[PDB]
Parts: sequence; structure tokens; C-alpha cells
Amino acid sequence: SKKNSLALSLTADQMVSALLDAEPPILYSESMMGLLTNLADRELVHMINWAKRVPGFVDLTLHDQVHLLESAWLEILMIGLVWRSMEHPGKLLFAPNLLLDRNEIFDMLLATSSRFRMMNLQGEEFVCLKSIILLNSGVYTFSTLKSLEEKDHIHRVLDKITDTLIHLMAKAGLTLQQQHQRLAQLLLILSHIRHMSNKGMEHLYSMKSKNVVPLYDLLLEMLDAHR
Amino acid sequence: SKKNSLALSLTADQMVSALLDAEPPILYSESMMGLLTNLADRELVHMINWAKRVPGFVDLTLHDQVHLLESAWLEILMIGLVWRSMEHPGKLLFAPNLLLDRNEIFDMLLATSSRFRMMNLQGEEFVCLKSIILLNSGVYTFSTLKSLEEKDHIHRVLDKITDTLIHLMAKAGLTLQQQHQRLAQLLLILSHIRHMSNKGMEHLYSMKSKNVVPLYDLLLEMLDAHR
Ligand SMILES: C[C@]12CC[C@@H]3c4ccc(O)cc4CC[C@H]3[C@@H]1CC[C@@]2(O)C#Cc1cc(CN(CC(=O)O)CC(=O)O)nc(CN(CC(=O)O)CC(=O)O)c1
Ligand SMILES: C[C@]12CC[C@@H]3c4ccc(O)cc4CC[C@H]3[C@@H]1CC[C@@]2(O)C#Cc1cc(CN(CC(=O)O)CC(=O)O)nc(CN(CC(=O)O)CC(=O)O)c1
Ligand SMILES: [Eu+2]
Ligand SMILES: [Eu+2]
Repeated sequence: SKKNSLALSLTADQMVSALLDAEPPILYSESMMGLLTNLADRELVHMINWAKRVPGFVDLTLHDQVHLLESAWLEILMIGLVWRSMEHPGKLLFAPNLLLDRNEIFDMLLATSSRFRMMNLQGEEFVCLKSIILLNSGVYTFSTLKSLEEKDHIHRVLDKITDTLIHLMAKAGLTLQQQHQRLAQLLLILSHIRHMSNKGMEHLYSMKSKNVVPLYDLLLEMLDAHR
Repeated sequence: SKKNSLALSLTADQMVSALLDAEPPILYSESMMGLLTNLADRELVHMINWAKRVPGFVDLTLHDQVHLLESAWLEILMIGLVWRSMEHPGKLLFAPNLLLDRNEIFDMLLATSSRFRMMNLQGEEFVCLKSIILLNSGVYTFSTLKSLEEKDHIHRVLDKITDTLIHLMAKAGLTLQQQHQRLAQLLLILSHIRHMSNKGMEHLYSMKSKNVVPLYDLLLEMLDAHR
């Protein structure tokens, strides 16, 4: 209701449950780039559905919902990957039947996955991060009274997810200090994910340009939204 | 000493003073792109000097020092600008004698400046942010025992700057909660600055490619480091 919003009245545990229930279905893959863009294409359908279930999200205009999707899709895909590969050091689990390794975007992705493991990132935190990406990546790329009213909403939901995260950390045995150091640690990693997304976008765009065959519709649509 | 490091033994106020003393000299400008790349070129000299004085920085290898500079230079330039223009709504103060306005990278830069104003960002916080950019932007783009020892250092200094920031906020009248919400707010903005840096880099590169005249040496060197 963007004023009576259900998202602002959710406790930290409620928020966490909602996010966990919203988690998309495990997908499997069906050349190497072709397997990746196929998976990517199919995950995007499920991510559009996932976003609906993210507290605060349906309270924005449809155009703003689409803008956030267009802005954050790769980062979201990437944080998923980085997360799946957390336990496979030197490897990238794109799907259970698609695991690759060591021996550069892929290297940045491996490092990030390592960083997560060394921090021992938790599934409850993961889902928090993924939503922040959704709500934040587009936000300074939307002017008007409605525009700032939308921005103010997103900022309010983001503050709400911060509280959750902080709550989670406190629930586990962590000093106030340790809480704000881990919060900082995790958010700074999203800088790197933005960066990787910008590089992956450039890469994907190259392949499009040098391939003759246009690749999947949805995936192409989310790529074209950038530029 | 990266073990006896002076940076890890600095209190929050000490850290803040050091950062403030390290602040570079006000520069003035001397076509529009030519004025901007000139200023940019001249600021870079002073930023190399500024970095030396950033606690923790001289404790890294020289190659890692250069890598961090090459990685973070535009973001740092941009956070400077965004900060200078905070008080000139709809305008960008590149230098006191170079002020531009409204009527897109520049728009992202204005929005960020607005965001800062609405948050009423403080000079003590500004300098904290600028250093985090320095220490963080390159860090997941450095493998070996020394490599992780460097990473562990940077992470330790970053944790130290988090404490400072949090301290500052507490010093001003802020709830624990307000502290972790503002910390989140500020770090998420660095995602956007990374993003803008990636876009500005692409832009700068275009101008280089379509201009015949090569522009300034230092500036060209920091651009070439990307790619
Ligand atoms: C967008 C993206 C494709 C889709 C990716 C994706 C999909 C789903 C998902 O859930 C998460 C993510 C996360 C990352 C997403 C990719 C990042 C950029 C992309 O376009 C690519 C790649 C790609 C792939 C391969 C696979 N490669 C495997 C192999 O050679 O068999 C096939 C390819 O060379 O054709 N190589 C490179 C470049 N390669 C550089 C090179 O080898 O010199 C990176 C490297 O392998 O380390 C880039
Ligand atoms: C790298 C950079 C030049 C240096 C910049 C800088 C320098 C020092 C510093 O302390 C901070 C920063 C922060 C930003 C830095 C710029 C971002 C990208 C850059 O290459 C540019 C520009 C630029 C400039 C101008 C100036 N422009 C002013 C004017 O037209 O007279 C001259 C130009 O058109 O030649 N226009 C555009 C694109 N323009 C798109 C266009 O107008 O359709 C943006 C727009 O004006 O909103 C891009
Ligand atoms: Eu490859
Ligand atoms: Eu222009």
C-alpha cells in the first residue's frame, strides 16, 4: 500500500521467512556459452516471479518494478552463482549438472565466492543481500513528487532489511562491533558485484555482436535495457 | 609495518584527523572536455600524494599500492565532485571556477550529490568514505600467501574505518539502530559510484578513441590500467 505497506510491519524473522519462501526453483542446464545463456534465460523467468514476493516490491509502480529488474538482473544472477559455488573452492556451480573450475570475470566470481566462504555467509543473510541488490541497483537511475515518494519507500524497505541483517548477526553470537564490521564487509562486496555485472554485461554484449544467431528473447531484452 | 601497523593503533579521532590533514589542495581549471580532463589530470598527481597519507596504505607492496590507485581513481575523483556540489543543487562544482548545471553520467552524479545533501553528509564521514573506496575498489582484483596477507590487512584497516564511521555517528546523537541504517545507506551509495566510474571510464575511453589528439599522460595511464 506504500503507506500501509506490509513490508514495513514485518519483524526480522517474518522478513527472513518470506524471503526464504520466495526462493526460486533449482534449475539444471539443457557450446558452453549456449548452456550459460540458456540457463541465464530460464532463470530470468523465475526471477521475475521471485521479485513479486520481495517485501516492498509490489508497492512500486510497474514501470519502477521493471526498471529495478532491468538494472539488477545480472548482479542477482551472479550473487546466486557465487553463493552456489561457495562450497566448491576453485569451482563455479552454475547448476547442479554444470560445475566448472580453475586453471577475468570468472576469477572475480571465484574470489567473491571465496570471500563468502571465509566469512561463512549464511542463507538467511544471502537472501537479505539478494533483495538489497534488487531494491538498490536501479534506485539512482529512475525528478517528480512521485519519484521521490518511490525512492523514499525503497530507502525505507532497505533500512528494514538492514535491521533484519543486524538482527540475524546479533542472534548468532556477535558483538555490536562485530555486527557493524560484518555489515560493512557484506555491503562492500556488493560494490564488486556491481562491478562484475558491468563487466559481464560488456562481455555478453560482445558475444551478441560477434555471434550471428541472436540469443534468447528475455535475456536479450534485459541486456538491451542497459544502453 | 603490516603487523606493527600504525593504522590499527589509531583511535577514531586520530584516524579522522589524519584523513583531514591528508586532504589535497583546492585546484582550479586552466573545449569543455579539455578543461575537465586537464583538471582530472592535475588532481591525479595530488591523489597519488593523498593516498600515501591514508592509514594502512604505505603498508602494502608498491605494486598493490599502484593497483589500488589504478582501480579507484575515477570513483575517488567522482566522490570528490559529488561532495563539492552537495550545496549547489542542480549543479556540479568541478572546481570553484568551474560550476555547471541542469537542463546520463552527469545526472547520476547530481542525484548522488542530492542523496548526500538530503542525508546531510559530514566532512568527517566524507573522508572515511573516500579511503574505503581507495582500499576496497581494487581488493578483489589483485593467489599466494602474501596476497592473502595483504587482503587481510586491507580488510583490517577497512574494519577500522567502519569503527570510526560508527563512532562519528554515535558522537552525533544517533541510536544504535540509526547508526547501522546510516552505515548501510552510505556503503550502498558506493555501489552507485562504482557503477558511475565504470560508465565514466567507458565514456572517457570513447573520447580517446574518437579524438585524434591523445590527452594527458597520467590520466591516460590510469585509463589504460582498466583493460
Ligand atoms: C553473462 C555471462 C553469461 C551468463 C553468466 C551466468 C549465467 C547463469 C548464472 O546463473 C550466473 C551467471 C553469472 C555470469 C554470467 C556471465 C558473465 C558474462 C557472460 O556473458 C559470460 C561468460 C563466459 C563463459 C565462458 C565459458 N567458457 C568455458 C570454457 O572455455 O569452456 C566457454 C567460452 O570461452 O566460450 N567463458 C567466458 C570467458 N572465458 C575467457 C576465456 O576462456 O579466455 C572465461 C574463462 O573460461 O575463465 C565468459
Ligand atoms: C571522466 C569524465 C571526464 C572527467 C570527469 C571529472 C573530472 C574531474 C573531477 O574532479 C571529477 C570528474 C567526475 C567525472 C569525470 C567524467 C566522467 C566521464 C568523463 O569522461 C566525462 C564527461 C563529460 C562532459 C561533458 C561536458 N560537456 C558540457 C557541455 O556540453 O558544455 C561538454 C561535452 O558535451 O563535450 N559532457 C559529457 C557528456 N554530456 C552528454 C551530452 O551533453 O549529450 C553530458 C551532459 O552535459 O550532461 C561527459
Ligand atoms: Eu572460457
Ligand atoms: Eu555535455
